[PDB]
Formats: sequence, C-alpha cells, structure tokens
Amino acid sequence: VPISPIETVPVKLKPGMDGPKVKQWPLTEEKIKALVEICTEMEKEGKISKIGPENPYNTPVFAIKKKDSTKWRKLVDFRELNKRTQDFWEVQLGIPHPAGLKKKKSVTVLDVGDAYFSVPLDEDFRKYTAFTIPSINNETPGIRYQYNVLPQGWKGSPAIFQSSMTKILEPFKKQNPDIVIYQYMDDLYVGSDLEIGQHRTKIEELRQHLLRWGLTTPDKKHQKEPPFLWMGYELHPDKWTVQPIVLPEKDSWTVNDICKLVGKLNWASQIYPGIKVRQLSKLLRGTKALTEVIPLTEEAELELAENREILKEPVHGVYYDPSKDLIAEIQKQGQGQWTYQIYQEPFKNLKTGKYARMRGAHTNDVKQLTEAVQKITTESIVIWGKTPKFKLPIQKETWETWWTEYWQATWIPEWEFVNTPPLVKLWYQLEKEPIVGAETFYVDGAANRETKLGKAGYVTNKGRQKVVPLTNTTNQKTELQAIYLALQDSGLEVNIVTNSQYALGIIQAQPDKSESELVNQIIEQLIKKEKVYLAWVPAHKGIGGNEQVDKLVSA
Amino acid sequence: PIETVPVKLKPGMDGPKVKQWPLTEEKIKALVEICTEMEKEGKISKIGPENPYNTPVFAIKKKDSTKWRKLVDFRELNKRTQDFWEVQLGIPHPAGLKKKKSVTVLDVGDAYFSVPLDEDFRKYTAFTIPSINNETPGIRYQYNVLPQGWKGSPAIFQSSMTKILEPFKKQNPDIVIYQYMDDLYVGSDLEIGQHRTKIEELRQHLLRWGLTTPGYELHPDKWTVQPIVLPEKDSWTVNDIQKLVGKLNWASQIYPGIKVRQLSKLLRGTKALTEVIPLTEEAELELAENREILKEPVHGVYYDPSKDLIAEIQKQGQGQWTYQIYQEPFKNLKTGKYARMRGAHTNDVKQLTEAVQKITTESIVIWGKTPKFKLPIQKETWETWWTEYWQATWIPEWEFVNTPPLVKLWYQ
DNA sequence: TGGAAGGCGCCCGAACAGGGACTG
DNA sequence: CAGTCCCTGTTCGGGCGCCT
Ligand SMILES: Cc1cn([C@H]2C[C@H](N=[N+]=[N-])[C@@H](COP(=O)(O)OP(=O)(O)OP(=O)(O)O)O2)c(=O)[nH]c1=O
Ligand SMILES: [Mg+2]
Repeated sequence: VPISPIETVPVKLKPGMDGPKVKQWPLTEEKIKALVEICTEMEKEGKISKIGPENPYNTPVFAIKKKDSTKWRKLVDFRELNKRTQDFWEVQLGIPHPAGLKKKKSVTVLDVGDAYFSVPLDEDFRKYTAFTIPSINNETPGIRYQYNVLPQGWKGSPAIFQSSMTKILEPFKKQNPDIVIYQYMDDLYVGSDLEIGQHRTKIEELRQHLLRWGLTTPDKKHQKEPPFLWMGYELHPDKWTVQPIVLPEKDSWTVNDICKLVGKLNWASQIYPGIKVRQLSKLLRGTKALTEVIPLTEEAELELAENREILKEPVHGVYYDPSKDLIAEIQKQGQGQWTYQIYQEPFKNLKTGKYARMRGAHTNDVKQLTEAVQKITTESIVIWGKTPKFKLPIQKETWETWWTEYWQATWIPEWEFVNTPPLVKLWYQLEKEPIVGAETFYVDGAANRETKLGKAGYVTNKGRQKVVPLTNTTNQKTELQAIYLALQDSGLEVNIVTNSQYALGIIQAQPDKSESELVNQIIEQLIKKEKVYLAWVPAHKGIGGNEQVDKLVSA
Repeated sequence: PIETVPVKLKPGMDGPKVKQWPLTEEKIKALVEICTEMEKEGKISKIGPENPYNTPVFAIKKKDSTKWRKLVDFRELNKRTQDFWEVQLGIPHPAGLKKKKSVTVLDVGDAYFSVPLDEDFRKYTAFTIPSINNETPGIRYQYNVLPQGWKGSPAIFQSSMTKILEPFKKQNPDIVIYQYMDDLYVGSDLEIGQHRTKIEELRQHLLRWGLTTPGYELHPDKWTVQPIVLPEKDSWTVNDIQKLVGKLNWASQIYPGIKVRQLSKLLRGTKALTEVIPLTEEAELELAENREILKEPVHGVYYDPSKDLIAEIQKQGQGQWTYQIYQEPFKNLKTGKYARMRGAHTNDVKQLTEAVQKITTESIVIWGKTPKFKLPIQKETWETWWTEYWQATWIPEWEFVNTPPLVKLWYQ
C-alpha cells in the first residue's frame, strides 16, 4: 500500500495500441553515478517502484546538469511512448509578458520543489513507464522501475501539472481576490498591495496551502530581493528588463551561428528599439547544412554592427497602468522593415517589437503598415486584453485614399498621424477616367509554351507601333512587358489598354515593391508619369486596337 | 431527470480540435462570469487536459442589447454532427415564411439548457477560457446540457418545442413558425400592432413552459433584387463602348442572349479612348435587345436542397456592397445591394460583418440554410476584427478571395 | 558524449490548392 | 471541353531564440 495526495487525471493509449519496448542507451558510468544516487532516493518517497518482469516495456534514460547549478536533472526519452500516447489539449496558451504586469507594492517569486514528482500519475497508466537503470559494469542488471508520478520527458506531464496546479491554487485565490498569482509551470509570481509584513504572512499561508497537497516550497524562493528573476527577466519595483544577452563573437560564421544570432536578436527586440534581422536572415536562404560556413555580406555586417550598438546601452521597460491609455507607435525602417514601441507615458516604453514579414509577391508600404497594425493589435489583445491607440507615419488622406479605393475591405483602429519620417505614401495613382489628349497604347504579348519564345508589343491611335522579340518567357511576362513598353515609349500622360487580367490586377493594387524585376521597372515608370489610365478589354472580341496588336504578337 | 438522446459523429470522423483565440479583457470577464453562474447551475462543468477536444468561445452583444451573450463557435463540431441534424432529426422548411409581411426573430436558446445531453457526447463540447497575459492556464469546461449554437440542439429539443408551440399554432392557425438553431423565426401578414402583440403572447406562452427571451423585425416582402444594368449616355466615347462590351461580354455567361457584334463593330479602328463614337442603327438596336434581356429572369435557375449555398460580396466603394447567392456558377438564386449600413464611410470590416449577417439571415428565411461566404478581405484583417462587430447567434462558413474589379458587373 | 517534453516567437523552403488562359 | 503551365497564396515542418 501507497498513499494518495491529490485527485488523479485519467489517461489512455492510442486505441488498440501498446507500450514502449526499446533498448537502453550505452550510458557512460560517470552519469550513472549521479543517476543511481538520486534514483535510489526516489523509492523511499513513493516516486518510483521496483517491478516484476511481468511488465514488458523498456525505455532509454539520461540526465543533464541543471544550468547554473552543480545539481543534476533526470530526463527519460519517451519519444516512442509519446508517439503512441493519447493526444492532449495543452492548457498553456502562451507566455506572460512583464509589460503586462501591473505595479504591485510587494512581490514574491517561488518555485515548487520537484514539481512533476509531486503529482500522482494515473493508477491504470503507470505500467507503461518501464525503464532500466545502468551499472558500473555490464554484469549487474540494475532495477526496473514504474513511475508513480509525472516523469520529466513525457508528453502528458506539462498539461496535467498545470491543470492540477490550477485546481489547487483555485481555492486560495477565491479567498484572496486581491492577490495576483501568475502561474507558469511550477513558477509562482505573487504580488499584492499589502504591506510587506502582511504580504509575507500571506506568502507563508500559501506555502501551507500548497503543503496540504504535497507541494514543497524551498528557499529557492525570491523573498525581499528585487530584482526578481522571472521568465528570463529582472523585475524591479518600477521597471523591468531582459537578463543580459550575449551575442556570439565568432570570426567565421556557420549557418547555426547565424540562427543563434538572429534568434538572440529577436529575443532582444521585445525591449531594445530598432533591432533589424533582415540581412542576416538573407544569409540563410536555401542552405543545406546547419554546419556549413558562410561569409558575412557588407550588408549583414552593417546590420549586425548597428544592432550591437543598440544592445550596448542598457534599456528597460515599465509596467502597465490600467487607468491610462495604450499607445503603439510605428516607424518604417526600409526594405519592408517596421519597428514599434508600445507605451503609456511618452518615452517610457512598456515594450518594443518588429514586423519584418514579406507577404505577397507584389506589395506596398500601406499594405505592410496594415499588416503591422494587425500583428500589434493581436499582440496587445493577448497582453493587456485591449487594443492600443495607434500613432502612424501615414498621412490621414493617404490612408483615406487607399482604403476607400482598394477593392478589399480594409481597416485600421483608432489612430493619429505622427509626422516622424520617412512617411508612408502611395507612389502613383491610376486615373479613374481616360486622359484627354494622351496617346492611347493598345498592348499585347504572347508566348509559345514549347519555344518559350514570345513577342510583346503595341499599337497606338497616333500610328506609333512596336514589337519586341523575347526569349525564355511566358504569357504573363509578355503581357507585363507590353505594358512596360507602352510606358517607356509614351509621354507623361498615357492611356494603356491591356487585355491581361493578371497584369491589370497586379498594377491596380498600386505596388511599390515586387519580387519581379519586370514589375519593379513597371513601378519605376508608373512613378515617373503624371497621368496613367489603364483599361481592360476582353481578348478575341475584335475590339479596336486590341485585335491589331493581338495579330502583331502571335506572328 | 430526462432521457438523453444518443449522438454520434458522422461515420469515420473525429471531434473538433480548434485553438482558442485571444480575447479582449471585457469578453474574458463576461465569459468568466457567465461560466461561473452556468456552473453553479450545473449546465457546464470543469474538465482537464485528458479531454483532447476544443472549440473556440467568445462573447457578443446582440443588436441594441448591452447584455453579454456567450457564443461558441461550433462550426467544426456541427460539420461533424451533419448526419444527425440533416438526415435524422432535422426540420422542414416553410416556403411561406419569406412571403409574410413581417417576421420576428426570438432567442429561445435558453430552452436548450433544460434538456440534458448524451453523456458520451459531452467530451466533444470542450471549450477553454483564456486568461489576460496568460496569468493562468486555460480554464477548460464541457457541456452537461444542450449547448447554444450546436446544430444537434434545436433538433433534439424539437419534440419539446413542437409541443410547447402546438397550442399557439392552434390558436393562431395561419401564423408561420420556423426554427433555425438558437432562433425562432415567426411571421405574419398581421398589421404591426397585432403582430407585436401576438409575439408577446408567444412569449408568455413560452414562459409557463419555463423559458425566457432576452425582437428583430424583418420584412421579407420588402426584399428586392439587384439586376444588372447598362448605362445611359447621350454621347459615347471609345472607352465607354469598350467598358460596355466588356460588361455585356461578361453578362453573356449569365444571359446567353446577349450580343456584342454590332457594338463591337463601332470599335473597329485603333482609336483614342476619349474620341466620341456615335451609335449605328443596329448597335442602338443590339443595345436595346440587350437592355431587354437583362430585364428577364435567368432561365432554369431553381433551388436544390441537396446543394450548398454560396455567397459572394463585392465592395463597391462609397458605402455600397453588392452580393450574389448561388449554387452553380452563373445560376444566381439572388442578387442584392446594401448601402449605408453601420460603419458606412468609416469602417469596412464592420460593414462587411453587417452584410455577412444580413445575407445569412435572408438565406435562413428563404432556404433555411446558411451560405458559405467568399469574403473580399484578407484573412488576418478579418480574423483580427470580426468578433467585435458580430451581433448574431450563428456563424456561417467563409473563405477569403482576391478578385480585382476589371469590370463593374454588379453595380454601375 | 549524442540523446526528453510542452508552450510562444522569427524565418525559410518545400508541399499542396486553386484561378485563368491556352491547347490537345 | 479536360489537361497542362504559370502564378500566387497558404500551410506546414524544421532550425534557432526564450521559459519551465
Ligand atoms: C527546465 C526543465 C523543466 N521541466 C519541467 C519539469 C519540472 N517538474 N518536475 N519535476 C518542471 C519544473 O522544473 P524546475 O522548476 O526548473 O525544477 P524542479 O524539477 O521543479 O525542482 P527544483 O529545482 O527543486 O525547483 O518543469 C522539464 O520537463 N524539462 C526542463 O529542461
Ligand atoms: Mg521547481
């Protein structure tokens, strides 16, 4: 007979499937010492059990040193059991941000001792846990054990732990409505407007509550000592920051090197304003080996340099004041790069961040602005539960012209113009009506599916004409090309009639940037004109000039 | 203490697993409170990570309401109960409802809480309540009774409903009554006062059977169509006739009678767009017979109950929105325009939301089904804001389109 | 040594999906 | 017409970051 601490959670395998039989690792005796040591100490407490061979399941085992500690941590690789274990619904829906925390008069941070081990496994499930403990020689077999609790490395541990824990803390929290407990895994942040004395009373009270359930709270706990280390941050009475970021120094960079760098800088960008990852990421595109070495461009070198300069000076965030508004301001950084700061009091940031994503083959600054406002709204709604008031480097008429004219539903929430350049604009505008006195170019192009050879050309009301031979092209490309030609050869005001739906749709959305070089040149020309009217007719209807230039470009 | 009707998912199919989306603080509070009181009443009960299934949840205020309503997005569940609520326990559709001079929609959904639910099913009603800033992990629940917005609910409670209704169906022999999910649609040719009164009677009548009703008034006989129309000009430029032929050419996949030959003729040279072209006899005539064809019905379009409805919307600018509901391409069961809805001239996403609800509502009245929407919006743009504007207790299916307007077919 | 998990984020490319035009 | 090809968009899985 064992004993029962707290309510268990039912488990199953993937129906009509059976457990973990695989051989153990050739583990070095060095670890095996540290292993059998605390291993043996387990059984005393009811964490493990010796098991008759009636249990036909075997799973590998190892351990890694707890970082920043002399102590050792035990890890059982279950991958083969995981594959076959029933699916859960994770209850951990994300990570808490320091910038979301309100100011608390007094604050404690306490970790539970041996957390997964304080949680009863499922009676009927335990059997599947079977693993074997190594020896100094291969002669001694070592005992086989079935967990009575949640193993580190299963796929069901975290969800059950977090769930049970919530159930336990539930009753305390109802009794004390004015305490904040941020529960992440076993990490507890408790804060209150209580006086440090009354508060510590309460902390102790809680420790007792967690005791009734078998949950130890060692002196691993931060008591009086801002800053508290919490979720990779330092928490101070009025401010917070990330724990310091080390950027690798390597003289010669692998692919893995640039990955670490980039992810480090992405971690940094939640606080340090203006971090840019664009050019360093360009280095990783279409590469095979994480190990492979690659040289730094004069581009990514500049970037990394200025990013290092950003990191050099210490910065910090503040906390959230539910009485005051939220404000998000956005800066355009060039090459589809955007940075933003969310704050309440000017110049004191809650948090920062970046939007770099290139979405679409053809896009513009206005679209990317809308994209960032959405990224940031969603982020805000997660952290503060509300949408920030927005400060945007786009004139109020620019935005009005875009959203009213665009054929798609588009919107930005309450926002005001901030005059910080570079401003977001629309670089050209298509006329809504044909231009009187402007030459009219009927354009077409065609291409041969087999030859990949094609023509692109035009005819005009004024008699002007052209046809250009093309190589290794496609129908789409030739239609775009015909438009490009009409633009090059035309005055500052021009009427262009295409029958291309594809081309017309690309250009009508007023792109300022394209993956396509031909579209970029078209864009470049559109920006130079005073008036462009683009019109569409159906092909093969015997229309006007469209028929004539259709002739010219099949020939 | 009632007999729980068993329920199974469609053959060879598994329950919904759908991530909860971030909620605003006000919606999280409204839900925390709604769910607390829903628990102490035994309507739902907490559960744990053991149960693999999840449905998204959120809250709304009905039009003019001010009180929060819990709303579950069961679309993914409903898709997997489809057998049940189409083939077995489903409801017949009152072709007269749409003809009635007035129709009120009532929320009878509270009734569904009365009946209990098959116990083997509750594993599938799983829904997580999120916390602000992930302070807490998700508070999971599941339903012990008939959920609001599940399609099995109005079916299972159908016998109870019909019984509670029968007295008033007998008392008011000619007033048509339809049930679509959490709503009861009720309509009459009575004058406004008589109608409103009779609704109140249906209310009390619902009360002594133990139900509340936290009313929307439609007028299906006001509902009009939006025909394709050609322009009227005293002079025509080359551009004008090009745009016209493009339009008529596209219109020809609908009305096959449409002819472009005589109008095409006018365009024969290589001419400047702004140049005026006067109209020939036979083009004036072709244009006439076209205008006349566009007056007709499309031949051979009828509603097939076996088929899905599809709804398309186009943003026409300046507040206007056009739509078409159809089953097969180009055979349109209906066409329409909305103007000066809420958010006109200010917020597109709100107007699209209003349009999607109005269109859905007409489809429910007319065919007793919801359409699948093709929405002129970017996925992120819609998924970020739609809940803020949502006033309705159902949630139709949608997908997102990019279709630039090379021609203006549906609105001048 | 080399090795486990769950959660969130980024950036990439490789896979699948689906509209439009041209062709057998 | 169905059967390709072009093109452009989404989704997914894999690497890094960070927490436990
Ligand atoms: C760091 C880390 C944590 N976990 C989980 C499992 C652990 N539960 N247990 N036992 C929790 C908490 O780990 P942790 O809080 O870091 O330490 P713990 O095991 O609880 O004992 P302590 O040092 O005396 O405080 O996170 C993990 O599965 N893998 C990891 O690399
Ligand atoms: Mg711990």
